[PDB]
Amino acid sequence: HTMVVQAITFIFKSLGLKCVQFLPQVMPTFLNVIRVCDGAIREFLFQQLGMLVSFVKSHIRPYMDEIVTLMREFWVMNTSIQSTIILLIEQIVVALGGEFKLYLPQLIPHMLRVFMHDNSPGRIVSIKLLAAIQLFGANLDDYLHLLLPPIVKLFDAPEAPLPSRKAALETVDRLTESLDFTDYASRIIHPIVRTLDQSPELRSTAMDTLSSLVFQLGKKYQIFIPMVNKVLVRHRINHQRYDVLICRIVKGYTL
Amino acid sequence: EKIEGSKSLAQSWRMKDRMKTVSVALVLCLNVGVDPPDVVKTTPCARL
Amino acid sequence: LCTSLRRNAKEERVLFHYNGHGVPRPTVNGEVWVFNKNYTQYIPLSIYDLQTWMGSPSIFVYDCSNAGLIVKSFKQFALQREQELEVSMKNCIQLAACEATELLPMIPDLPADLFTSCLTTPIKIALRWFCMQKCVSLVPGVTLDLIEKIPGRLNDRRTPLGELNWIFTAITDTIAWNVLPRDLFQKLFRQDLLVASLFRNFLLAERIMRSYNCTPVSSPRLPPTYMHAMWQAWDLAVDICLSQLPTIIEEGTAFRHSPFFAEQLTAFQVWLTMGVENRNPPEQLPIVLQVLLSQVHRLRALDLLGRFLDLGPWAVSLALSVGIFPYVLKLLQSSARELRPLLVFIWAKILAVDSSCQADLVKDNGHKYFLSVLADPYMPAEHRTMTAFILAVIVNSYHTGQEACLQGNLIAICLEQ
Repeated sequence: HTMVVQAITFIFKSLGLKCVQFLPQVMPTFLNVIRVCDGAIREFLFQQLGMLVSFVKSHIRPYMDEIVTLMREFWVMNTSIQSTIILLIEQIVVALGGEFKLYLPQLIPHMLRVFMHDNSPGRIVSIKLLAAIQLFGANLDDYLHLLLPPIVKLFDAPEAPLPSRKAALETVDRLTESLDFTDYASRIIHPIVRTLDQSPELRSTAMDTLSSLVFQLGKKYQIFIPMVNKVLVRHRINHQRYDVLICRIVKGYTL
Repeated sequence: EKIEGSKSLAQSWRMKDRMKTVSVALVLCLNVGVDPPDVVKTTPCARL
Repeated sequence: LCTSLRRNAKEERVLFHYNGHGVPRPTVNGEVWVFNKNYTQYIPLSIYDLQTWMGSPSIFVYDCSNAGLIVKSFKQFALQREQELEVSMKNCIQLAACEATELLPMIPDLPADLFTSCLTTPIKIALRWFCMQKCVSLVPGVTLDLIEKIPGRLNDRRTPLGELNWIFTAITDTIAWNVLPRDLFQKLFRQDLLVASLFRNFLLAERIMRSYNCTPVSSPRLPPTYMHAMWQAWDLAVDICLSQLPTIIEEGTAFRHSPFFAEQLTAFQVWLTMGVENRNPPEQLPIVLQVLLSQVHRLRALDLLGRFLDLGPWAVSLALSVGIFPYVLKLLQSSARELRPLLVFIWAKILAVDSSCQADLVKDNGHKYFLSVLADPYMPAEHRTMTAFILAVIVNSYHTGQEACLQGNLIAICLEQ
């Protein structure tokens, strides 16, 4: 098992994009091997499929539907296979890019179950899945209303550990750069204000997330300025970028 | 009210000038029937 | 080629369209690839030399994969020329399909000429893209084959195809006016038609290409419009328009017109109700302009436009900045007597603010339109009063207007009243 799979990968890496020729031979067999493989080999095959997909890139579209079905069947609460599949998700997202939004709805049910019940020590499987969601990019447009509540519950939960809370906040920061967040202004700003009370450690990260959100909302943020200012004074939060952005919004200058 | 004329504001609505696109250059490096070496096009690719 | 087109129009804009789908990607050193005589070698062409031969007023359209690299190196050679000038930047417009890092999409459903199609046939890809989104599930039985056989033309606004083109022109001109600063709007969307059309259709390209990890690039950088509320309205407008297509093609049903323009005028009216305060201007102002072009909703728009101008001189300034003047002046060629009380009202408000428009009214012989209204006993005395003011402005300290109204026999008409 191991020897055969490794050789095929090294061949494709050394060839480059000329390996696309061999796709119709390799893929159907390789997928049927993942189906009937057992135990440890499964994890290794999914790792090597990730490499394959990273090399094939856009050309993997015909076989993508089967791969998702495979993932859907073999996703389990086993910590090991979850980290593996999340890595395989990150490689499918960079490979397909814009075409990933066709397949994302199949994966969403499993991602929402990961947040609901993650028993991972320090929720490191959650942090990994956040790092993946960052790659999803403008694919998340039609599904942001589904993904965002779990992320918001993640960084507002006090029981949850600080690393996993920073990971959620940094994710919302990144997604603000690419997605539209006007719809979900209240759903985020109110947990943030609440986070700036319940924990002084996240105050820095949260304020950076807030400023980014402010930059994206613009004049639509005007409503919240009284309420957020009240929370800032209560703990003397004096952020350079944020105070600049507010000052610009009230003035009305656009930049 | 005072018997006084209202000061006319600086009406800047007028267009400074009207441009006219006199001619158009369609440089087409289509290279029909040949594929650029840099990009390895997929078999279906985009034909239209 | 470029030197000849520059000779023809030395002081006028010249369009340079470049389609590099068949040549290798542009280099970091500011070069673009062409062929040799035999078509055996890709020859590079420096952007510096390319921007040497073309002159100052020009516009560049790059439809290739790493098109950002061209725009960067173009601005470099622009700065490099400015440094050499001591011991052509604002004039040169540039549109680019992609950012330097990005690649063009390879998706078999879309045309290879995705960018040019957007710029030059917006409605065609707009409907094809509409049929590719997830929102098609809400309208079953609308495939691409029905879009191919959509009836109508792009001119006839009473047809289904001409309706969408008209709506699209309104929506794009509205997004631009609300998002861009007034200065940059009149620069791009009012100066000349073709540029305004390209940037109008560029806003659609920005939205569509965004959905395939592509970012178009412009030389005068625009703020991101992809998330504007009006885009959602465009979806519904399309939805209602081509939900009828099964019945129009197969059953032969009469195409009912869209409620879009009606509902947008309804929104503008609701704003006017509590519009006394100087709050944010109404989003729908450029739509009211687009409505004036037809006759179907012309009476209602002329009414609302007058009610708006009444609010104050600040509002008349806005309506003149959006560009209402040449359309209100064109309506003075109409003979529909129902327009007479509305145009008299609108023109009194305009000439009260900007008295310089007396020049335009004499040129187009619009002073005859009003002379007729001032010699109509059945016209109410309120509207006849506005007409006498309009004439008293056209004539005011302006020998051309005094000589023109004298020949139009004003003194005899005035003495009658």
